Amino acid sequence: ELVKGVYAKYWIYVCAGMFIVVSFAGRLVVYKIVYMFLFLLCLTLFQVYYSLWRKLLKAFWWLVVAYTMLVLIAVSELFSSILVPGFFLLACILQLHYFHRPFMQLTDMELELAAGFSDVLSRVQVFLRRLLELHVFKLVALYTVWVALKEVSVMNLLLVVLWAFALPYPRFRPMASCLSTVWTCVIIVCKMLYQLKVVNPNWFGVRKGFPNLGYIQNHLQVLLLLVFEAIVYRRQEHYRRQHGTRQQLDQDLLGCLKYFINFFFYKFGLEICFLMAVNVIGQRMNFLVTLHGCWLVAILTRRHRQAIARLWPNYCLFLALFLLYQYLLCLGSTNLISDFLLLLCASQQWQVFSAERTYLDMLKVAVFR
Amino acid sequence: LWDCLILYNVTVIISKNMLSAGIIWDSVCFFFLLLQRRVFLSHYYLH
Amino acid sequence: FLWMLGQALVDELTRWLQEFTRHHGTMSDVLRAERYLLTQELLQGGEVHRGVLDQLASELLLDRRLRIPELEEAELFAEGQGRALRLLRAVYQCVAAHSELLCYFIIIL
Repeated sequence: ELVKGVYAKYWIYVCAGMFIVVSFAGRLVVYKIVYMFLFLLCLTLFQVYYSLWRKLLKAFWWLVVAYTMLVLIAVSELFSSILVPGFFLLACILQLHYFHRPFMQLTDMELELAAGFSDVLSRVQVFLRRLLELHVFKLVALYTVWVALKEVSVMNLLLVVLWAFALPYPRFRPMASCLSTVWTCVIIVCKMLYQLKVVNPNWFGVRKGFPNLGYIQNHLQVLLLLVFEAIVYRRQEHYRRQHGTRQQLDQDLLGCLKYFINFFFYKFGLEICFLMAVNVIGQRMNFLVTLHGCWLVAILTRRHRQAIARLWPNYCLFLALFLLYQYLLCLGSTNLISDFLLLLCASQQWQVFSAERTYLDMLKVAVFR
Repeated sequence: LWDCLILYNVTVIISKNMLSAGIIWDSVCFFFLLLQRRVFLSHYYLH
Repeated sequence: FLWMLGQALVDELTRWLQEFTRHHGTMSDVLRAERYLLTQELLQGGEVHRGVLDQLASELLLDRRLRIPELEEAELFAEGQGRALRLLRAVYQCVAAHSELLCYFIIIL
């Protein structure tokens, strides 16, 4: 019975759903944090150790003990309280009793042809998920959408001070992600008590958390996204712990395909960034994009790729600072997402420029004649 | 010559940014111009 | 079957188009066979001119070479797809031969 061990491991997500029903119930503030977001912060704990992914058991052990204490003290309504949190305490106390290991002390770091194809495809995708393709791009995409295009003003700490500097300099790309989890957890904690308590209308572009559901409805989406990325990362981190460059090119069509699927941005990235700057220019047409366009001219009059490479750290700096200014101009938008895309792309090309670089004949007939 | 055509395209887009019609087609041109400038190799195009 | 009939007719068409381009085709065998190529891959060309003009009166014979670097290198994939692809190949050869007539057609159209 594989499901026996699968369900002995299945307790983190099982608790998550019960903490989702603990959310929007009991205490609008306390309950949500203590249960859901402290389990989400314990997720962050093991991720921030960068070595103890799903191994931290000390704090995860006392998470249960904290929840038992709450139930013992307190949790229609007497009965409601009881039933409701017993329902989650039942599951929690069960981990403490037995099988705490499979999820916390076991998954550690220390049919036929069609089905065969299916599982291979699962793993190639996950390889790209453990690649920068997912580790970063998709995460920050959703972040920008749910910060700039969504609740602005105070979510700058979740974007323009984080990803606007983490994208160019990838040294702190994972640290930034962990800090992000922590900060949006903090943001939901704060908006939990809305803002309508004795309002007497300090200033940071106060939008005020007036709705309940709708207002709590996006920050949690990116919190979960961080978690999902971390899951697929640590999955293949332990799958690697335990468990053609120009040669395929001249082979055939499959060879050409393979080469480029693996090495697009490697070479095309610079031409890409140039065209991404044009995209920003067109989806804005303001005075702010004259700056982007002026930089475009500068790096295009540098011709030889070696000269563009020494103008690249300054270009990436400009882009990052511009995203920050754009927020501080919207606080103290869709254009912000466009400048993010340009930043993301050019940042990846800065991480290639001075790093990684330092029948099919009929197809070649077309492009090459 | 190709680089001067690239600069023409750039200036069209950059002057349309300072308006006071669209850059869509000029961006398609930019892509193609950049593509060909690039494919002027000293290897495959040398052939 | 209707499909099978169309296939045969496509091959009939290729033949007819080849008959039209015949003269130009043979003029492109005494010249363009040792001219246009674009198949050499990898880096650059070592023996630059020997790898083209000196490779492999209207209908010439064994004056230059035989078929040393594969005469049928081009005819590999060309005859490989004798259906579909070759129809369009024959079309191009016709309009390359009769480009003067193509111009005239366009201007009156």
